[PDB]
Amino acid sequence: DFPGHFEQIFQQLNYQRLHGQLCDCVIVVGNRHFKAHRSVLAACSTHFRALFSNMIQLDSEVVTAEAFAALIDMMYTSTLMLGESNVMDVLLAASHLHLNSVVKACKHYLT
Amino acid sequence: DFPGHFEQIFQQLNYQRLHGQLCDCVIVVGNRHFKAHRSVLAACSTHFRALFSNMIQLDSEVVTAEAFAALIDMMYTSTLMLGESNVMDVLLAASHLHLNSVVKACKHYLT
Amino acid sequence: DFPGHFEQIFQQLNYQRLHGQLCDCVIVVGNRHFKAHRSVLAACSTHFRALFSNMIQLDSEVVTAEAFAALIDMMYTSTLMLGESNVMDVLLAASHLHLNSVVKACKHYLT
Amino acid sequence: DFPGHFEQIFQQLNYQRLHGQLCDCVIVVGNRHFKAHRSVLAACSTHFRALFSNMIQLDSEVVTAEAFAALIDMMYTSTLMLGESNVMDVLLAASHLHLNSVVKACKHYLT
Repeated sequence: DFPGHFEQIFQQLNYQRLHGQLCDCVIVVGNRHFKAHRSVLAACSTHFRALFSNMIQLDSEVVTAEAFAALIDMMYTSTLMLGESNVMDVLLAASHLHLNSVVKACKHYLT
Repeated sequence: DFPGHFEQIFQQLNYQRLHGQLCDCVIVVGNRHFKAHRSVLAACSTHFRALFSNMIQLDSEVVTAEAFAALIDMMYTSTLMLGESNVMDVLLAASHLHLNSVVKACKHYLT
Repeated sequence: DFPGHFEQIFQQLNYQRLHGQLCDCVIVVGNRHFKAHRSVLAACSTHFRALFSNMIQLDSEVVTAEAFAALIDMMYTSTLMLGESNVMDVLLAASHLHLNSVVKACKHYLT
Repeated sequence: DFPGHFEQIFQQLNYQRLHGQLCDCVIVVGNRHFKAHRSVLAACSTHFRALFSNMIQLDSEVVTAEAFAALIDMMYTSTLMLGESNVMDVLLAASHLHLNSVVKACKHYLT
């Protein structure tokens, strides 16, 4: 086994996302556009996987731009931090996108 | 202009659902099976529409059987009454299923 | 209550009907094929409920293609315009299909 | 922190790799075609990042089909096991693709 392999892969994927490198899709929330790779977005979110199987619009009231950005960062880094976004918005956005690990953790801390 | 036409249609669809008539799909939550029409579930929510486009297995932890039963009753009757359930579970299930009008109503009353 | 919910659902169903999405039956009138959902046709009238208890052929003399198109549009829109059809044709088609609200309106305006 | 998140993501990536879903490239080794995600091959290798800056032709004289299959399985599983190939074949293929963790493991065991 190669511990650390996946972390390096995700670090490179985060670089690519930040610089738009090899990104094959764009998600639009409100007036913000987020770059993403279909293979990761679909692998993490069942809903996105169903949608893919180039621009995807999300409801701007259910999923806010700040909660979305935080969820994407978590998606590629395993670290979820907010700022300009609260717990209720990240919880509902995670539910909307079927990010079950996030939904379970948020439910745990909210209760 | 034929007011009430949609009410009679939904009443008949609900009858069919209760008796398992003309039902082309089943949703399984935990160990409980809910019969449903593919076109109604797809019309009610973007997620079901995308998934359909016979048996669908839902995560029983995120969407409980009671919340699902309440949401399907609402979908076929327009009224969402609770029982063996509460606001937090009906809201989380509505979010999971993209029942945006339910999510908005629940956020309104929860806050 | 959720006013506008049913109108949005029917608008989406009409979209599907026009594009042939998630349609489980075809009605043939004369030399034209009209795609439709079994659950909606059955809900609108007991004639189809009995018939459905893939393709249904209607008599071309009793129900003309224009009257059928007008009524099928009504079924998903609540608006029934004669278009190229005569009132006698929409009357007879409505009677054959037991669309009693249409039959009543036609009788009202036969003079 | 969400332990196990990356493992589930890679499990889904490997599933779709085997089924060829949502994949944007094919690597050809000898006369065998291996479907892959450009974002993952590039993330794991500087060489692929340069190459992608649809179909990639590898030199069958150095990168054999067996070594390639083993290395792609490693990339999508974290566990590298020999198949029909021997250690030298895997080392040479890892070197060609700059999969440094494999090159180091191979040198360790060869020494």
